[PDB]
Amino acid sequence: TTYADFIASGRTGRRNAIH
Amino acid sequence: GHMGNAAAAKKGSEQESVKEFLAKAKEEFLKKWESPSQNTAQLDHFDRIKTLGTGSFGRVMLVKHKETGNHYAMKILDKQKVVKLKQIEHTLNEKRILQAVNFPFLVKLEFSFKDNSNLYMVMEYVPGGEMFSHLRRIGRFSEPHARFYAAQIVLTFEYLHSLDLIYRDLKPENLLIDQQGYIQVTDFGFAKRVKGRTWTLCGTPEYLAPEIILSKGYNKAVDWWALGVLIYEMAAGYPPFFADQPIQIYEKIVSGKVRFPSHFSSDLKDLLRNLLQVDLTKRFGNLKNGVNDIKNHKWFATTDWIAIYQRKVEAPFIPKFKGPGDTSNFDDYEEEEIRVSINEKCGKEFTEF
Ligand SMILES: N#Cc1cc(-c2cccc(C3(CN)CCOCC3)c2)ccc1N
Ligand SMILES: [Cl-]
Repeated sequence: TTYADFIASGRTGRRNAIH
Repeated sequence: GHMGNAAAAKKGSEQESVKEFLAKAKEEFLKKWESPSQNTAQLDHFDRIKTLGTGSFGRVMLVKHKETGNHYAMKILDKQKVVKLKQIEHTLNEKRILQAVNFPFLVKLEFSFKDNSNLYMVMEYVPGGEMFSHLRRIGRFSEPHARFYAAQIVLTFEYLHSLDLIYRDLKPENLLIDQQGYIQVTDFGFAKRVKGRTWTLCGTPEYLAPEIILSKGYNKAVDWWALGVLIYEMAAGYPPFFADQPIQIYEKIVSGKVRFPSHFSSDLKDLLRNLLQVDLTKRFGNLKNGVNDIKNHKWFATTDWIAIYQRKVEAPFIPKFKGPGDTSNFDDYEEEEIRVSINEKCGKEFTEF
C-alpha cells in the first residue's frame, strides 16, 4: 500500500533541510 | 453565476478589506524594519529549564524569567558555529524579520541580547509542541482538522507575501500548536525579502517546488506549492512525493503526477491539483486573482477567514497542558551547559544583532 511504501522509505521521522 | 447579489457584494467587500488591512500592515512592518529593537534583556534574568529542540548551530530552551515567573522559549546560537556554518546573514535576517512582523500565527520575539559567546532570542513559549508529533501520533487529520490549520497558513502567507517575504521553510516539523490549538510559525532563517525572484537552493526535499529543484529563478509561488504538500500530508498522513533517496523524490516532484488516497474528497483533490501544479502559469496563488483563487475554492467554502484571524473558531484539537512550563509535548534532548567564554567572539559580524 502507499502507507507501507511510506514506511519503507525510511523518511517517517523529522526531515532535515538540504545542505 | 456562482453567487447571487448579496453573496457577491459581501465577497467583494471582504476582499477589498483585506487589501486595506495589508496596506496598513505593510506600513507598520516597514517602520519596524527600518528601526529595529535591540538589547532588551540579559542572560541572568532567566532560569534555563529544558531543551525543546536542537540543530547544528543552536538550541531552543524553555526558560523562566526569574522576576516574573513567566516562561519563554530561548533560542541560543553559538556565534563561532554560526560563522563556520555560513549562517551569519540568515541569523541576522531571522532576528530582523521577527522584530518587524506582527500577525497572530507568527511567534513573538519578546527579548533579544548577546554576550561574548552566544546570540539569544527570547520568544513566546508555545506549549503544544510540533504539529509533526501530533500528526505522526494520530496518523492523519480529518479534512476539517487539516482545513483549520491550512486556513491559518493561507492567511499567514497572504500577510508575509504582502510584505514581499517568501517563507520557504514550511513543513509539520516547523509548525507549533499553542494552548488554544492554533498554529505558531517560528523559523525565519530561510525567509527572504523578494519582490521578484530569487535563486537559492534551500528547503526540505519533500516540500521543494519543481522550479527550485530545476535550478530556476523562482518566486513566492513556491510557498503555495509547499502549502499543497502540507495539506496533502496533514490529510493523508504522508506527503505526496516520497522515496528512499532525495533524487527519487525530486523525479516524482517534477513529473507532474500526484496520486491521492481514496478517502480524499473531490474538493480536496481539486485544490491540491491546482496547488501542486508544476506549470507556474497555472498554479493557484500565482494567477491574476492571487490568493483569492485559494481562499474562494470550494474546499474552503465553510471557512470564516475573519473568525480564524480573530481566533474565535473552536479548535479541533487542544494539546494536553499540565500548566505553565509543561514540556510534555516536546521531545527529550541531551542537555548541555551554556559556556560563556572570557573572550568576545565575532563581535564585528554581529554588531547589528
Ligand atoms: N515554544 C517554542 C519555540 C520552539 C522552537 C523550536 C523547537 C524545536 C525545534 C526547533 C527547530 C526546528 N523547527 C530546530 C532547532 O533550531 C530551531 C528550529 C525550534 C523555536 C521557537 C520557539 N518559540
Ligand atoms: Cl524524529
